[PDB]
Amino acid sequence: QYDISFADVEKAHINIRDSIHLTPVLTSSILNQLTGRNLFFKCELFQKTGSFKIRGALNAVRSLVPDALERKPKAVVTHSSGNHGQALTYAAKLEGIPAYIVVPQTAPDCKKLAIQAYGASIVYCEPSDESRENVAKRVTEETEGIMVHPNQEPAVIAGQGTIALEVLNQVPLVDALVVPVGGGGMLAGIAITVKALKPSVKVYAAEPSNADDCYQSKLKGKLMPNLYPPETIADGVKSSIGLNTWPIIRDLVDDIFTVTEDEIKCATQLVWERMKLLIEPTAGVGVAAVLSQHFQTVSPEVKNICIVLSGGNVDLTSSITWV
Amino acid sequence: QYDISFADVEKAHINIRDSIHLTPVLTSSILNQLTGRNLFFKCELFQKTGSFKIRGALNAVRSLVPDALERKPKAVVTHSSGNHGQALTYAAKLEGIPAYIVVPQTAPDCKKLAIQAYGASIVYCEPSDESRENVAKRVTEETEGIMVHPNQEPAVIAGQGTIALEVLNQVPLVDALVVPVGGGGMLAGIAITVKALKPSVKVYAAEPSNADDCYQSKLKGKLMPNLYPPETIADGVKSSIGLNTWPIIRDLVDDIFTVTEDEIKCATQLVWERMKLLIEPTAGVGVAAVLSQHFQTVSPEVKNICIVLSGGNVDLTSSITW
Ligand SMILES: *Cc1c(COP(=O)(O)O)cnc(C)c1O
Ligand SMILES: *Cc1c(COP(=O)(O)O)cnc(C)c1O
Ligand SMILES: CS(=O)(=O)Cc1nc2ccccc2[nH]1
Ligand SMILES: CS(=O)(=O)Cc1nc2ccccc2[nH]1
Ligand SMILES: [Ca+2]
Ligand SMILES: [Ca+2]
Ligand SMILES: [Ca+2]
Ligand SMILES: [Cl-]
Ligand SMILES: [Mg+2]
Ligand code: NA
Repeated sequence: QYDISFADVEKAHINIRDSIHLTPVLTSSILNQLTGRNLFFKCELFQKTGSFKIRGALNAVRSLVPDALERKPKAVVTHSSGNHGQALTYAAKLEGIPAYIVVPQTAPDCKKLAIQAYGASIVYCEPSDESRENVAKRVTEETEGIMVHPNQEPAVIAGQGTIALEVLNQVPLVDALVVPVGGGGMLAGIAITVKALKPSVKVYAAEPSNADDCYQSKLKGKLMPNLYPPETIADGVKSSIGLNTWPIIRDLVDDIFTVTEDEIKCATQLVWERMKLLIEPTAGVGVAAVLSQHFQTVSPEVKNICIVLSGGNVDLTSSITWV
Repeated sequence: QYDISFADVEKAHINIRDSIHLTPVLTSSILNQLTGRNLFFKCELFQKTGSFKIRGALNAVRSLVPDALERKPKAVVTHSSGNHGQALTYAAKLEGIPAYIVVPQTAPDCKKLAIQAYGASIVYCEPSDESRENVAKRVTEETEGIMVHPNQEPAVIAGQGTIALEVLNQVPLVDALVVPVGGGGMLAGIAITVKALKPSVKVYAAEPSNADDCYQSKLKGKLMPNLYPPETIADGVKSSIGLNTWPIIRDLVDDIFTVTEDEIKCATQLVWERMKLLIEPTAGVGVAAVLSQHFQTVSPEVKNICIVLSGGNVDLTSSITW
């Protein structure tokens, strides 16, 4: 049916469990006091590499093949330099294979240094897609490597779904999961998992209003990517949903809540100040959603809500500016 | 025998457990790797009010009596707008009584707004220690209220001990606790509890080398308070140890580790960036201790080490300085 099944998610859990953390679910009286709800916070900001993306990246390194004629990847390649590049590099290090990140000439110095700092090799391209594509294909082919897309690769979607296996096991009375959405790898893997195991539990997406392709796609009933690169402080969710995650999100996600930049900022600061968790602002999206006016339409029967705090990779010096 | 015993800590536990958080114990591969030990972080930064001080404060509010006919305090009165006053204010809220904070008339608007934010009621005094004391005495008497010393009050020391009761359950094979020390209510409470329940477990104190009265006192065998008010980023451990906590510390604490300002700052930043926990610098004291050269020489048999991350009340904006 879909590009992954619950079986694939369990295969992914089996494949990655020896190398990830079973991150805690934390609670807060203060957030429970404010929102009306009984909240549970799945702390992927404490995951290895600082975000959940190690789940899909390690599943892809451990299950994908480079070629018909070679079962073992000899390198990994991606155009994504943030949380996905960091996680894919850590996964490749664990398996003893090199990682290459394809980076435009125009990337900021800090971005080049930091990819270097996380242990990958940089391969330069022109800021064009013809170039970026030529370059990554050439690298993938010459290194006998796997190209691992941050959100549309089935093995990555399946890995990110393992978050929901842990949540359901850790919070047996959970009523809904709230998941920030960018490309929808995490949303789709979670939705497959929850709807296969306990479809009475709601799956809600949380998205910046400034980057609201998932909401507009669910509204229209077809995939409507952002027409222009979005501007948002939620840097980790600027990708649009894509062809492999959209059908899952269309059919298996219950609702989508959009939040403004101010709402993301206020929720992020609230978590820092009152929960003492260094989430990145992208992980404040789901918190904003549950605090938002529209979330008041969620039935009072939906009491036990687990919000995924998806990452903690924040640049500290320069992130006090908006607070 | 001391101003408390373990019996007092068990009473405190029963008195407070329904209203405080049983805070989690978290771990970190990178910090294991930097220290060569199995570290366990007792996350009192997640406690109600953002520090462990609600344990001692609530125990005091539910134990101490006013100088009045009725047994129950009808208010709480404090000098503190920090972790102590915040804790006492919340304890007062739980008991449905006002909390008053005595404030010199010349406080900045910023401080006053901040105080009112956590719900204390300001009573003004003149800016001298004379007037502060006299106004606090008057208010406490007129309101049939109580005051609570931040580290020498026996009910406070007993409530702080409950930290260790939890740690010993959450980390059964723990070999040592590392505890930041200022006035030493936390350290003494913990030391009573550990030495009663599992005395082979080490109790180690950590303090800034800029405020090293605990280290000097243990070296000399006598209480040697700081000669002048210390300068340290570790704001919450500027107090010296006092007459009630000193004999417990003298007898039941195994060793004291001092750490420089730079070690405190680097430890605090390491916990922010690698553990994503927003500790205050005072809570980075204990981390800095376990990272320090002196600690590296501690016997390898002392493997499982529980560090108390004692608070998370840090001004986010001010962090720019360091
Ligand atoms: C990637 C990322 C997301 C979004 O995941 P998608 O699968 O792209 O929807 C959310 N939060 C953080 C911290 C991320 O790094
Ligand atoms: C009060 C405090 C301490 C020290 O406690 P004492 O009992 O005064 O030694 C340590 N850390 C934090 C965060 C504090 O608030
Ligand atoms: C992922 S972590 O935070 O680095 C380690 C951890 N995982 C936990 C799960 C439950 C309780 C405490 C836990 N400490
Ligand atoms: C405010 S708190 O103390 O972090 C709530 C809490 N306490 C826990 C203990 C164990 C696991 C998760 C936990 N969440
Ligand atoms: Ca290939
Ligand atoms: Ca979007
Ligand atoms: Ca000291
Ligand atoms: Cl006081
Ligand atoms: Mg497809
Ligand atoms: Na918490």
